Amino acid sequence: RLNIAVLPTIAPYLLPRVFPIWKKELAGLEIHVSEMQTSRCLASLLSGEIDMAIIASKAETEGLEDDLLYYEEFLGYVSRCEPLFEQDVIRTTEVNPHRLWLLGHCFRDQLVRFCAYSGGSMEAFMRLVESGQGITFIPQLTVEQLSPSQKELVRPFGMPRPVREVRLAVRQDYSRRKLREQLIGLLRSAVPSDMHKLQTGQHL
Amino acid sequence: GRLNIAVLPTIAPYLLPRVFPIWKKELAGLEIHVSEMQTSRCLASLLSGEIDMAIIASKAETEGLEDDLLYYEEFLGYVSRCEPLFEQDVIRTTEVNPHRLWLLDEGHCFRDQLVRFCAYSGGSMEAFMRLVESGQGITFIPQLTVEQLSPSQKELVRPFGMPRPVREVRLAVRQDYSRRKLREQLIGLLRSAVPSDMHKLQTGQHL
Repeated sequence: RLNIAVLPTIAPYLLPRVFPIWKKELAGLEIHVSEMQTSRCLASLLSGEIDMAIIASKAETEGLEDDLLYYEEFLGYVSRCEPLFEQDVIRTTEVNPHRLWLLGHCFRDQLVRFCAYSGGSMEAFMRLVESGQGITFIPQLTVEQLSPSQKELVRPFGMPRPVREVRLAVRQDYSRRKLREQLIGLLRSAVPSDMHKLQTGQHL
Repeated sequence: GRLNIAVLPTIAPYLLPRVFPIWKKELAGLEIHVSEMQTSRCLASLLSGEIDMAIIASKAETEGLEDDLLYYEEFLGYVSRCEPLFEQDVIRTTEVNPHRLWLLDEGHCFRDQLVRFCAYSGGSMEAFMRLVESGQGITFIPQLTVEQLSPSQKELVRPFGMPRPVREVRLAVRQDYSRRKLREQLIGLLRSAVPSDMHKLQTGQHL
């Protein structure tokens, strides 16, 4: 049995894709997902309670390697009552500070960088925008798991458009290493190929 | 004024979007901060003094906490196309198998009310709803959610068999507090933010 870990910002979008692959390509191994924050993921890889983690960054912590899986682009999610609804692309510096939502843990880190509700959860903000009040950002992978009436309510970023990088982070002192290779290959296989090679116009 | 309301993850995404537009108007000039938090942490923060009120899922239960009733919220099945329950128009409480079910582990009033009334731990609400949409498993969900669902999501809900289970949203604060004038404003207001049908326990409703 192995135990993979995942961040709330990736889990609900990746997992629905990956689970079937775990049944076919591996064959019955007691795998289970465990949702956890980016900071606790790392600490738990070190502590030994967890064996593997799909995280949003590199580790940069002794005793942890981290191999890259794929790239996932941030996109604007702009509510109906905004002046941005008219534009077809998010100008990085034409937004309003008194209506954006964000989560400390990898989502604000990349977005607040250039930019009354803390401890949030993706869906809540995503719904506020659907309601017609505010803006929030979203991982590209998610936009296609939206109803058609939902999808019209997204807008791409303007080049150079910001992007995060999902990666699988593990501890150097790992026993079954054979697997780390297997799992890495499957996870990259879980998402389409089109967002695996950094194209022109992506600068973190 | 600098009230701090708390909400559970199972209420925040459904109730909050309702209140905020209403909260801009009636409570004019108040620097509020809403914060998603567990029910146990809610109470633990009610006592410490960092937050004044919590929209919670049960009675307050524990000396020093009052709780006024807000509303009642019914659970519904959320069943994937590849489940055998899709065939029924209602979930018989005891015709489901625990090999394709998901839930918010063993804590908080999604599990608190359901395992009592019944691999993926440390769960997250949204993850379960989308996973079922993919075609793998079942999870149950508070009625309020269904009101924000498109036609394709809505097609794959199946209610509970009567008596249908229901949880109880309430507003909880510690007595030692000045602005009761406001707190009340809040109880009636939150009640006003939601549809009318969820104020009176209807017929075929339990807990």
